[PDB]
Amino acid sequence: KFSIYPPIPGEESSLRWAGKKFEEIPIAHIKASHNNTQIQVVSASNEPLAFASCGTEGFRNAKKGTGIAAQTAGIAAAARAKQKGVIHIRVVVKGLGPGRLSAMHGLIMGGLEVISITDNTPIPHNGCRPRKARKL
Amino acid sequence: RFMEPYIFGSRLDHDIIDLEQTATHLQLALNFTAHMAYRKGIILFISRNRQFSYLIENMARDCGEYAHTRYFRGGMLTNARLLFGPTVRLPDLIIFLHT
Amino acid sequence: DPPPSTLLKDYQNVPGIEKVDDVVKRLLSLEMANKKEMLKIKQEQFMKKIVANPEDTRSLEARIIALSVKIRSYEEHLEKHRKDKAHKRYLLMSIDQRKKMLKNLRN
Amino acid sequence: NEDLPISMENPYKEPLKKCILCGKHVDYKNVQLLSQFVSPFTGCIYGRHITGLCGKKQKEITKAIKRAQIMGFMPVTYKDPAYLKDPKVCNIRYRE
Amino acid sequence: KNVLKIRRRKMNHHKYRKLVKKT
Amino acid sequence: ATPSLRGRLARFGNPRKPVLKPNKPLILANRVGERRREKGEATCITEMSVMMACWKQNEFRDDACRKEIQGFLDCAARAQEARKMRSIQETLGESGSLLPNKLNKLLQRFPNKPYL
Amino acid sequence: YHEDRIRAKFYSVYGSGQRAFDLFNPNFKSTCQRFVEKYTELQKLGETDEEKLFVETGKALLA
Amino acid sequence: PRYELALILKAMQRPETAATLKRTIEALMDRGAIVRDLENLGERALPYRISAHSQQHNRGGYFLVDFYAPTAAVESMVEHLSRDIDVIRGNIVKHPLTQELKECEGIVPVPLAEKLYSTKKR
Amino acid sequence: VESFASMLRHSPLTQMGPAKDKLVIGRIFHIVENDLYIDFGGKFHCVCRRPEVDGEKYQKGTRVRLRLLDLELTSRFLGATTDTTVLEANAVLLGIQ
Amino acid sequence: AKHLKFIARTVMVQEGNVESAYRTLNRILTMDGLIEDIKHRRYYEKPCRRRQRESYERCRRIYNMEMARKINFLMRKNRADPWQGC
Amino acid sequence: REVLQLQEEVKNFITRENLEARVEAALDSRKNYNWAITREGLVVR
RNA sequence: AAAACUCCAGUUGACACAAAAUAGACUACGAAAGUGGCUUUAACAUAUCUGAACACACAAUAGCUAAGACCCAAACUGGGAUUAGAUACCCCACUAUGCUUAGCCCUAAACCUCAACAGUUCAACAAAACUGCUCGCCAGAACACUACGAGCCACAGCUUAAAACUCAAA
Ligand SMILES: [Mg+2]
Ligand SMILES: [Mg+2]
Ligand SMILES: [Mg+2]
Ligand SMILES: [Mg+2]
Ligand SMILES: [Mg+2]
Ligand SMILES: [Mg+2]
Ligand SMILES: [Mg+2]
Ligand SMILES: [Mg+2]
Ligand SMILES: [Mg+2]
Ligand SMILES: [Mg+2]
Ligand SMILES: [Mg+2]
Ligand SMILES: [Zn+2]
Repeated sequence: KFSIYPPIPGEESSLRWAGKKFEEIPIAHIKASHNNTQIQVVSASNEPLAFASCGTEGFRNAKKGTGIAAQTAGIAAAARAKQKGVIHIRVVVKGLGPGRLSAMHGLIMGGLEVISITDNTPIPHNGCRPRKARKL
Repeated sequence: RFMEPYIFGSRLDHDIIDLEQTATHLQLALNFTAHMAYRKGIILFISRNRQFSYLIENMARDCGEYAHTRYFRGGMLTNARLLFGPTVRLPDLIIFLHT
Repeated sequence: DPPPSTLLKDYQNVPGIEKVDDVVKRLLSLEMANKKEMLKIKQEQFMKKIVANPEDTRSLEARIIALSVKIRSYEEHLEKHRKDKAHKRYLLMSIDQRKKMLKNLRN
Repeated sequence: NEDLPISMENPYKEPLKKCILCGKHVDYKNVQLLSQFVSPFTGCIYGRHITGLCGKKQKEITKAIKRAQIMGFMPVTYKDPAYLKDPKVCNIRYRE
Repeated sequence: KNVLKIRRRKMNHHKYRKLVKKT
Repeated sequence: ATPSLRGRLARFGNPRKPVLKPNKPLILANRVGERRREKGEATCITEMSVMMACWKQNEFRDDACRKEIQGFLDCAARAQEARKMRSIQETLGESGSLLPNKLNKLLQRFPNKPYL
Repeated sequence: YHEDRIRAKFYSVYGSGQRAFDLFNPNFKSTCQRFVEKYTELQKLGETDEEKLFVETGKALLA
Repeated sequence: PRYELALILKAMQRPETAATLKRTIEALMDRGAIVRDLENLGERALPYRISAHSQQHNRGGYFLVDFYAPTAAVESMVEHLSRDIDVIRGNIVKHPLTQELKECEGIVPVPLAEKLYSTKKR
Repeated sequence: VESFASMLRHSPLTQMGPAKDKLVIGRIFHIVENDLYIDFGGKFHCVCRRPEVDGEKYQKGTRVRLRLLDLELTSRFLGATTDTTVLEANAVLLGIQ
Repeated sequence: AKHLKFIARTVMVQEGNVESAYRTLNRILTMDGLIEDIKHRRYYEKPCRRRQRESYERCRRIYNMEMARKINFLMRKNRADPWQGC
Repeated sequence: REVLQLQEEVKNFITRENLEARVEAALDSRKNYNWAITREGLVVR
């Protein structure tokens, strides 16, 4: 038993967490860029609870794009959520850039419980053509 | 390629040798060997199958002849003069059980 | 140019078609079917007109007719599609082939 | 005379393997079948090694899928979650 | 193979271009 | 099934563009490659981080955060142990795949023959 | 050989025999071999052609 | 040639839908068609949201229309469809049943592609 | 007097045909703890191994029953001018006798 | 964007393991081929270069698979020297 | 044969008189094309 | 890391004349250049072969003219870094240009550096070795994708293409 695949918005899945449906549970948007990760927390109706990033917490510069920084950011986000009453979170990932799992970890530490992880990293089906290949 | 005249055919991709042909060849080869033996000639059995090394050695022992079923060093025949003394009698015939 | 309401090269020999429904007739007409059927019809007509033995297509004459038809088709296509260069190329080569055939015939 | 062999049409040859989908007819209207050869998570079309199809068949499937995606019969960035409880044709790890 | 025969040619071409630009 | 190389390489026979243009000749050799490991690892960072945070929160003392520091130390020790264990293991006897040397030996025993 | 087809047919019908094949001793007779022999006995002069012949052979075996 | 019109309507009660159907068919007829059969494929939830012209939709009825028509009319038909309000989209594909399947013998096993390199000791 | 062709015709290896899934009998002639060297007639030997079920019964000389999965085990690889044989048959143990 | 929001490439978690779920997700991505694409779509890989890369890949696959097959064939032949002495 | 088949078909084609009713019928009914293949070569709905 | 941006960033809606994941472990179509989002229409010369460097029709990208579109990319240019210097490599910005329509230009490592058709089973590297037949081309290096002449919607161009001087090599 237990499916990997999520419960659809169509009815009726016999699941709740804190007496709430899957769609009702808030989303924590993690934007893992290559040199900073920003972690928003939002309700099901799209009301923002708590923004927090590696810039907002202390760090500046390349030290934004470490895992530790990401973790810290996540923790901060969790803390902010806690005041407003959240507990369980869906997680949504954007991009790659070390602070991606780290953010999640931070969130967990902060006390929020991870319910699901979905990465909507924008993979353009050939859209804009990116920067020229630099000399490393 | 160079065993196609001696092959009969192939039964489900498994090749079968012409037994008549083998017999014909055998009659020659064995006869030759016998002749060599008669003429006080050194016969040398050779192999590298391992499975049959012991057997070959035994065979060599039983007859007046010899064997070399082990790793063939570089120049047991071409360099003989050095690997043994200067006055060696090389094999006057050789037999491979496994070429 | 053959009329649009004419039957196909396929559904011509068959018997009952002469006294059949109108919709059915329309369905089995050049007007509905694609340009290739029309081309075929044209070829047939040409054969009827000119060649001594229709139902051959191995003799030079028949081949020439076909070539001519193809050329015509190409020309029609190139009325529009004036940037289509492949078709132009096809036309040009095909005309030369036709010319060659004609020469051979003459010889 | 008699007992020599006779050249003969290759017996014990088991008839060649089938696509699974060989006699079948694939339409963009049929989402089910098409859905079956898409990854549930990404909505990406499975390869040939994964799907296990003849080349013609595979091509037919892929074109059909594409048609569905444009003509609005099928989803694109995922495989429809109503069609997960169906026969698994494809050979795939993830989950273990 | 080498890229040694090409290089000379390239150089020559460049020089020619320069000359053209000048004059 | 291995992907075919039927009409792929630019050869005298083909009426095609080459599908592949390989810089090494596709003739599988009598060796297999050497094995690999490790990277910019940085073990036990999470453990470190919590301790650091605790320190920041307090004055800067051991006495306040003695239960986190100890944990961190333990983690470090474990990591150290694990490295040793790893060393003992994958160079001596791999559980699953073979050691490369053994594989090489095997290959040598039944080597590939293009040279006819 | 001409019996090969027959053997193949037998295999298709009746799975590779539960009777174990020897290979060590010469003149071993497998079930397939027996069937083939029966067929030979029947045709020539069975005269009923393939499927019918096969059926007849089967019947004989059963008896 | 035979054709299919993959019609995707609303989602707007029966009578309206019927009217729309009547309209579309009429247009086709005018263009020069012989419509053959009608195949309603339910009102299913649309696999993505699909933007008109002027409203964006989530639910939508599906209909297929089998029809013979002249080659020139198709573009016109398409244009008409584009113009018409209550169609979410109307793509027109030539009928699958036109193409008879070639009878497959099946996948054949491809061997090792051989004699790619010369006999050299290297 | 016999020919060769005739002999071939009425010999067990030709009587059977293809070796794929054919319950055959054959003796074991050599032993190294786990593995069992089994002769089943034919060109090569094969090896299977001692099962848990009556391991102390499979001794040198005894008869065993093989499933037989081909007679020779060969294959040609990327750069090979000839397929590389193993000199073994590949045949799975059913049991004894 | 115009699709439904929580179906594509989501992974549900059981009893708050989380890390495991993440790993699974990663694996899935790898299988699909998305991560690689993302890595490559960071910069524009010019057509010729792309083609070259593809060629390299396909050749590698051909080689590697063959090697694997060979290994499989030859794993039968690790036992012990059965004839030993000699 | 083909012609005959066509003729047979034709009586059931929608014309301007036999239209509204046909439409209504279509609306009422539902054909479905969603057959879904198994691992072996077999169809299921 | 400076600089840049804070009219910024994230979630959510609404949202293209740009570009077309996966399928593609397939190897197709075209004469080559080239061509993998979807639909419809039209549509892929030649029942011998070879054959224009006096023809005609094509010919990536870049480039020219004229008018449109302009997300993203980006020569040039500007700013920041780096360095003894940096007219580069790294960063950021932005333009011609890439796109559309109508004309030009006519070159590529235009290379699968392996001519067309018919047929067969060793210098060395590379993609084994050859027959028949045809056309094209080549005959020391460099001078020289030069000079002069000629033709070209090309005027800094393209195509064709020398000689001297030199050297015992390349
Ligand atoms: Mg190379
Ligand atoms: Mg010619
Ligand atoms: Mg020319
Ligand atoms: Mg611009
Ligand atoms: Mg820009
Ligand atoms: Mg465009
Ligand atoms: Mg151009
Ligand atoms: Mg030219
Ligand atoms: Mg090219
Ligand atoms: Mg060349
Ligand atoms: Mg030529
Ligand atoms: Zn098939």
